[PDB]
Amino acid sequence: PVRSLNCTLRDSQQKSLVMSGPYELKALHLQGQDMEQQVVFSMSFVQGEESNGYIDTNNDGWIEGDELYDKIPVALGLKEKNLYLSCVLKDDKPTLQLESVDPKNYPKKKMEKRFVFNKIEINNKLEFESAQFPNWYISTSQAENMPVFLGGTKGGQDITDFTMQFVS
Ligand SMILES: [Tb+3]
Repeated sequence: PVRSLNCTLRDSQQKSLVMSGPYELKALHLQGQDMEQQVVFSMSFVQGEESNGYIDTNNDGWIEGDELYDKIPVALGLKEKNLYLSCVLKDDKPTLQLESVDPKNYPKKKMEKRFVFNKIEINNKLEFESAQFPNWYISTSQAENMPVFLGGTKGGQDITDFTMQFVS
């Protein structure tokens, strides 16, 4: 049956993802004490192909282990909340929502596309691209305590890559 793992996520500026009420996630730097606030995700490996390869990011004409990319589809649930991140059109732009779901039926191998993210990993850094809306990515703001959102801009001020910590 469908493979899954539990994990926390931090954006590339070390902001942890936490619940900001039941209806959204927010990102902020957590002092070691409040680290317990981190939302635990349940990442399941859904239907679709895994790709891998190398891109020559340091431009030396060769490949190195830190240039090996992986691309694999996943769904992101919130451990024991029967909620899934999902991408939907709201007021005409791709939007990130937390969607409640029937525990009986989830998770499954064949996720509806709104739930599917292409997890792209290179040198232990992660992007989560929307399968429904390509070129849109799970993103955080530079500022503190702002919502996690779906953003179609890379390299600007918004953060679009993360690291993952595996949880027991
Ligand atoms: Tb190289």
